[PDB]
Amino acid sequence: ELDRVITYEGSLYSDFETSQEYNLLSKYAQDIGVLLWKDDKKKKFFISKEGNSQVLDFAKRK
Amino acid sequence: IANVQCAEVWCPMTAEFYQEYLRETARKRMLLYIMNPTKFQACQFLIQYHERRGDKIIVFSDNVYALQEYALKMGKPFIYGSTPQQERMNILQNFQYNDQINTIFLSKVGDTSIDLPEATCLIQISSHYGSRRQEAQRLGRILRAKRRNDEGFNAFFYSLVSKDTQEMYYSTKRQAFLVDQGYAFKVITHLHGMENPNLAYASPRERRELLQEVLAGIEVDADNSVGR
Amino acid sequence: ARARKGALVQCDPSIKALILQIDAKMSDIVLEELDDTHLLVNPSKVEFVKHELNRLLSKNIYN
Repeated sequence: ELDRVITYEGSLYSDFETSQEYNLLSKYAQDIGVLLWKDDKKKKFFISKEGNSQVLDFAKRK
Repeated sequence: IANVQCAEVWCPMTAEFYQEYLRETARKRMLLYIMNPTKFQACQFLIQYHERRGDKIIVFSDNVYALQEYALKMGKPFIYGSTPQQERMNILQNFQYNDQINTIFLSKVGDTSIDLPEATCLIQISSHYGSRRQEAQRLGRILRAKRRNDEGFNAFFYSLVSKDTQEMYYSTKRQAFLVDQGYAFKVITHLHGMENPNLAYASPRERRELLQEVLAGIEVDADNSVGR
Repeated sequence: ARARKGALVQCDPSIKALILQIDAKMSDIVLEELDDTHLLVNPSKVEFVKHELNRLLSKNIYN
């Protein structure tokens, strides 16, 4: 269905060195309600434009 | 007399139903927008809302496959072509006089003619090509004022529409026609407080069960009931 | 370790296929295929894609 196509602005995260780093940031993003999509097998996730700065800030504080 | 609120209730297509709706090209696809579980849930909620008010409700289905899937699941009586004269009169007399039976389902056999009973609420499960005028006539014949002279509206017409399907095209048309006929008319996209009721198809698996059944149907199952 | 801006598009498989067809024709639309129901698209092309999808689906002479 076309009526069900949804788009979102934001940022795609990738290039994680470890499963633990990927899941840490993925979990934090879910906790604060800004994670829109993820794929554990690729270690990627997509964060809303609104939430991106908080996720970056958390990453830089670890 | 009767003061009627007219509403279209726009219901999203479940993604699984929308997927098949697109892929299928024959009139069979009408069944996917008719049985769409969001539309069933809207119908179920409206029956609950109105039965709490002790309103009498007729639900019209022009499609027999749909008539039965809805009525039997909601445990309401239904009338269509092959319903015998005896059983039909039993149901109508129950609708009219038994306070425990205030919702019935009727197919295209209702208009016309046997004597359509009176009701305070008329819900049309489907919309199609192309009689805007038969709709208003049926609305007029059926709807009587709930005996609320103070109230703004004492009778209710709802037409349930599946979003992202050919059903919507019939809407700009119906709205224009009904208001031109002197009716108060609105579009409802979200029914206030459906999440406070226990409605069918809450799980994906139950929706998939219905989807399989619809896919098993044929183009004949998607034709309107014809009657002479 | 790396982040890139884009527009996430969530859609059914048949729509994903159609957007890929749009990209093949016009180029510079799809940045990444993410999964069976998700694409990363050029943010400046989102409205184009939505309009084109509407045309493809609504104006099909076999409707």
